[PDB]
Amino acid sequence: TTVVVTTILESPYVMMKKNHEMLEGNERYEGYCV
Repeated sequence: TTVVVTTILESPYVMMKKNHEMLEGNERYEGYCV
């Protein structure tokens, strides 16, 4: 001398929305875990 949530791309828990290019941040994803 914002909470970082780690997750995995597994359907249907976390998936990339179809239009992720246009989206940033949390909005890029959708699913049960989102």
